[PDB]
Amino acid sequence: IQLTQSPGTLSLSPGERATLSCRASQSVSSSYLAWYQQKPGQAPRLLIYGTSSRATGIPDRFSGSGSGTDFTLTISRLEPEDFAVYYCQQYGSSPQITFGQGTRLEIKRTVAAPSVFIFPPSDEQLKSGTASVVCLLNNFYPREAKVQGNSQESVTEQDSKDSTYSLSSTLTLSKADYCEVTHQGLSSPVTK
Amino acid sequence: VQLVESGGGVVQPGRSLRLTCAASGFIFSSYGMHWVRQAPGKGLEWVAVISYDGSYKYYADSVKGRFTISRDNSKNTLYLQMNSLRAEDTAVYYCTKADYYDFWSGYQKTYYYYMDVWGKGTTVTISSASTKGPSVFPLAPGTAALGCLVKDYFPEPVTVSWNSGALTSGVHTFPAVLQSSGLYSLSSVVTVPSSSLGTQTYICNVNHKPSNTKVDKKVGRT
Amino acid sequence: QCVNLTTRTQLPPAYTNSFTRGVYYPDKVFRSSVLHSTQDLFLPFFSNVTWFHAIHVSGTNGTKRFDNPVLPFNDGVYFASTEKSNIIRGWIFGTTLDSKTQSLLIVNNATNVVIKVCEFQFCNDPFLGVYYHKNNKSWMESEFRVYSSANNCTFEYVSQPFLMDLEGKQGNFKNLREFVFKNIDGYFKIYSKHTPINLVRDLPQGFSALEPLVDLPIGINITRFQTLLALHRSYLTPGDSSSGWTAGAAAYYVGYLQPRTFLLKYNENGTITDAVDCALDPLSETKCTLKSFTVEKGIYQTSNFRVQPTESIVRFPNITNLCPFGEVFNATRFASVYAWNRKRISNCVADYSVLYNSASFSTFKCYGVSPTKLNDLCFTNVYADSFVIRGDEVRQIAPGQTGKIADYNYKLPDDFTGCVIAWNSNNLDSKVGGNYNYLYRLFRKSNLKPFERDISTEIYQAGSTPCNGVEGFNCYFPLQSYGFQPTNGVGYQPYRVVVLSFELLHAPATVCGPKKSTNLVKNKCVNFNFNGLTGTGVLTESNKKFLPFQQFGRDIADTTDAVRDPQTLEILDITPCSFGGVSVITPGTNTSNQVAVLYQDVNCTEVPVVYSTGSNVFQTRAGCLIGAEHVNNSYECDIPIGAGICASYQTSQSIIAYTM
Ligand SMILES: CCC1=C(C)C(Cc2[nH]c(Cc3[nH]c(CC4=NC(=O)C(C)=C4CC)c(C)c3CCC(=O)O)c(CCC(=O)O)c2C)=NC1=O
Ligand SMILES: *[C@@H]1O[C@H](CO)[C@@H](O)[C@H](O)[C@H]1NC(C)=O
Ligand SMILES: *[C@@H]1O[C@H](CO)[C@@H](O)[C@H](O)[C@H]1NC(C)=O
Ligand SMILES: *[C@@H]1O[C@H](CO)[C@@H](O)[C@H](O)[C@H]1NC(C)=O
Ligand SMILES: *[C@@H]1O[C@H](CO)[C@@H](O)[C@H](O)[C@H]1NC(C)=O
Ligand SMILES: *[C@@H]1O[C@H](CO)[C@@H](O)[C@H](O)[C@H]1NC(C)=O
Ligand SMILES: *[C@@H]1O[C@H](CO)[C@@H](O)[C@H](O)[C@H]1NC(C)=O
Ligand SMILES: *[C@@H]1O[C@H](CO)[C@@H](O)[C@H](O)[C@H]1NC(C)=O
Ligand SMILES: *[C@@H]1O[C@H](CO)[C@@H](O)[C@H](O)[C@H]1NC(C)=O
Repeated sequence: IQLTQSPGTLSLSPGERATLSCRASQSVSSSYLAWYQQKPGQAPRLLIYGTSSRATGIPDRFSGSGSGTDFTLTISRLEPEDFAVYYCQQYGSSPQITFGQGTRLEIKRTVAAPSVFIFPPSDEQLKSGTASVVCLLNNFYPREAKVQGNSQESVTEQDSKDSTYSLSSTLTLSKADYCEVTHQGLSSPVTK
Repeated sequence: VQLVESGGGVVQPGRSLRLTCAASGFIFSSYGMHWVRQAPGKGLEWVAVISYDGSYKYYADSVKGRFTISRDNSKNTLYLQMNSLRAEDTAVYYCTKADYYDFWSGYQKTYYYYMDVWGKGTTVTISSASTKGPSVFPLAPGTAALGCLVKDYFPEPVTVSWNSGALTSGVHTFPAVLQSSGLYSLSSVVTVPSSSLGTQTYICNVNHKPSNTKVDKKVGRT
Repeated sequence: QCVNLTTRTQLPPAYTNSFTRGVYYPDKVFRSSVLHSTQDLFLPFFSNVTWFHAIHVSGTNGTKRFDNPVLPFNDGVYFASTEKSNIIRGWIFGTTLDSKTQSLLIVNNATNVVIKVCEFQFCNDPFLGVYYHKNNKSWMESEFRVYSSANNCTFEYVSQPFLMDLEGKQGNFKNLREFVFKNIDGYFKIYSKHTPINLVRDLPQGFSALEPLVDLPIGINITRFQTLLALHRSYLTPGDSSSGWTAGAAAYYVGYLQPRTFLLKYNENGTITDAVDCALDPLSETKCTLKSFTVEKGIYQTSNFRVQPTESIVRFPNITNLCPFGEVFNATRFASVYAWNRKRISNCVADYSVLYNSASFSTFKCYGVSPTKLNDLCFTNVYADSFVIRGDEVRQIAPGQTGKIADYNYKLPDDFTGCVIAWNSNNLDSKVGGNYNYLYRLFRKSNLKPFERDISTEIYQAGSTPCNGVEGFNCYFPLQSYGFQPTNGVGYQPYRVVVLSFELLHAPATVCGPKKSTNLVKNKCVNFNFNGLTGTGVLTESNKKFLPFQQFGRDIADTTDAVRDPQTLEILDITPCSFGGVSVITPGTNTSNQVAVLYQDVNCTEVPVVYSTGSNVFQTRAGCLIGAEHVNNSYECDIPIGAGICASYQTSQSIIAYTM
């Protein structure tokens, strides 16, 4: 048995309703389900079991519904402590229980312009025998971007005070091997 | 009520390891136990189950017949043997207890099963690479950004700070990503006004506990 | 006809001791010189049984009793009569004892024995009456006042006629007449025994087993019974119909059957000459433990103790759907041996009894489970593998065997639990001109793992040059046709072969039976068999809250503690109804009757949770004793109790305990 989640990614502002969908590839009983949450670097915690009840010590905003193979988790109001990853789990149609895929429920705000910096490799780096090119982009939402013989990117977790994303692209090169930025907010390509 | 994990560390591909889980604050002879893992940047995944006494031990088909689960009720301790270890299992492991809400129906007994308490968990790293010291490199530069690149180190956790901890605004430390060689590397950057660069010094401090290395690197301007 | 008798006087109820009376033959099995243990409805030894007497005491307002009250029937009755003038004349059995229900009457009216099952309006004070005529000194039957009407009579037997002596006699009671009455599955079972006696009261101590008398097919409910007695009238009894009577001396005794386990001794002629009531006292417990009427000195802990169980409960998931085994075995066409056809059977109730009883199967051979035991064993998966092979190859379908068929067509594991059926198919699966619809794999480079189908068209290399997949020389196609003909020998005749594999997992029961479920009770010491797991104990509602899809939990000692019944999915807990393993210490029955009881791993403060409790208890680190008395003397060990404690029968004469 396996399940699927919807949407693949979610970005809403605080203080509005949130809806998540969990769909099954095989019929299960609607009293055999649960929903968990997980913030980064922290142990996951119980939120809902049975699609109709609540766990001890959790506010009312969490709720659930659905049956057959279609299940829905609902949040009335969103506060900063609801901003994490959510999982749907069946644990009664056993053995070999499976979990959900994983939804990021983040913040959306006004579009921002990335700050773009370029960094060639240091002289003493070439003295060591390695080479790298650092294409840095900072403070831009939304996070999707295409950055340009190999690439190695890194997307940091958002800061909860400005809701932005910092991205770095590392181009690895050897001792002897002798930047393109596109963005939704940008209406003109910027090149270094 | 809480639980603790132990036994995580560094293992070569093809060896065996024993993970241990302990509990405190509740009766240990009245509930079962689950082992659930999380891969880096992935969803959760079922691993193993053990009943209250040791008469029902199933496994996930992806690791069917590989891992072995065991427990000692007297010492309140849970052991997991990993045999035939593969390179895919680099992940985090959690040990949790099973619980259910009871409901009576017409000549029936309905159980709402779930898991309620989860430990902090333990990480497991699987790579044939050996230990290496951190290669710290400068990144010469309204506001301008400067940083330090840490290359060819192992294991995953490394500490980077700036101005001996006296600088915490604009600091961006990116999560490490493994490269082709199998060595984790990253870069840490700080943005400051350009005028302050020529008037204020800046240092990057790198702490690597497993190799016990402290490196203070100065970034010059080209 | 009905008359309410007067002039009875008041007297408190009386009781006596049944000694070892009331044993009866529980079956009709031919036996000689054997001991046999059986749990059946028996009268416990030394029971306080109720004593009833018909008399008329001399003197002014002398005690006058004519005892015919209503009594319960419960689970059966032991009845004993001490008679000289034949006052007890019979019984009536029923629930209402009126025309609203059927009732059984067994009455001897001085001319016939009458047994009738009919709707009777029985009198409130039913009785028979004999009249003594002074002038010719004759005792004649005169009154029959049992019932006022009888309608819808459903059973009637009247014995051959006789003329019974009705004289009121002098002296001591001269005949003892014992009966055991049971009502089982609509059948009224009567056992009886007749003995000459000479006594005024109580019952004789001599042992005598009651011989089954009659089995009446009447099918009526019985919860109460009444004794029918005969009174006397004469010139010495002036009065009306209610007061003009006297009572001839007679006594009877009522004891009650209950589920008890007895060890019965059958002699060389099959006569029950002695019996042991296992739960009377520890000595009987030892005798039943060792399966012997004589027990030698020593210490025994396996004797333990039993309050016994009360009833048995059988439970299975309620499934009535019939299995398609008949459809599979009666199919017209099957696959070949190299392509053995596999069907999965789940969610059904089984009927292997008719399959085993069928006489059309040439070979029906099973491993792991016997056909009789198969009905009571419960499975989770059934695998039916079907194919057809020649008759001589049928012997190769067996665990731990070799051969081309076993190696290359179908394998069985060395730990196979399952059974095989095969039967001749000469007419249906053979025809003239040859049959190319059934083939077999003859050539391949390795053996098969168990339960592995293969339909590969890999061309076998029989020479020294690869075929590369193309037919050539010394290059053999793996499959060959049997070419069955109806005129060949029996060894070449085709045979349908099917194997049933009973896959057992640790999972909810799926296909089991055929046996009807039974209502569940708790808080009672019962026998039970849940899903094929059998136990004796008390079932309680206790929670350990284990996993989904689990069936039983086990302790360190590897005994079941938790069970989940199918029809309720409830977490029942098992508790043993004993006080634990208790040890008996004896110096031998033929030497003495005193015994010692050691409660191992039991404090003397828990013992009260037949020696009822502690009266003079010595406590050692080995446990508590009640029979042994400490002395300061030290003597060589004779019976080692343990922990430095030794016991012997020594000086008075008693069992004593000492420490060297
Ligand atoms: C309760 C009524 C009853 C009566 C009345 C009797 C009387 C009776 N009954 C019998 C014999 C008898 N009567 C019976 C059965 C029987 N006669 C009854 O009137 C009733 C009731 C029964 C049993 C159901 C048997 C099996 C025998 C032969 C036993 C033997 O000899 O081992 C006699 C003549 C033999 C003797 O004196 O011992 C007499 C006088 N026996 C009873 O049971
Ligand atoms: C006998 O007594 C009962 C109860 O006292 C009564 O119902 C019945 O009618 C009486 N019968 C006769 C014949 O007196
Ligand atoms: C039989 O019952 C009487 C009445 O209570 C009682 O006194 C006596 O001890 C009992 N005897 C036995 C052997 O149970
Ligand atoms: C005894 O009962 C039988 C059967 O009812 C009957 O034929 C017979 O006459 C009765 N005997 C007397 C003395 O009435
Ligand atoms: C005795 O006399 C009575 C009354 O006349 C009679 O009924 C009975 O049959 C007589 N008995 C004998 C044995 O003749
Ligand atoms: C037998 O009992 C039934 C009770 O329903 C009754 O209807 C019927 O009339 C009875 N038989 C006779 C012969 O009265
Ligand atoms: C047993 O049967 C024999 C003859 O078969 C007989 O002589 C004997 O009296 C019977 N009883 C005993 C106790 O031997
Ligand atoms: C197969 O066919 C026979 C013949 O009609 C029939 O009696 C039987 O019930 C069927 N099933 C089995 C299992 O024999
Ligand atoms: C037996 O099965 C029927 C079919 O659904 C069900 O209604 C009934 O409750 C079952 N009996 C049990 C579970 O004891």
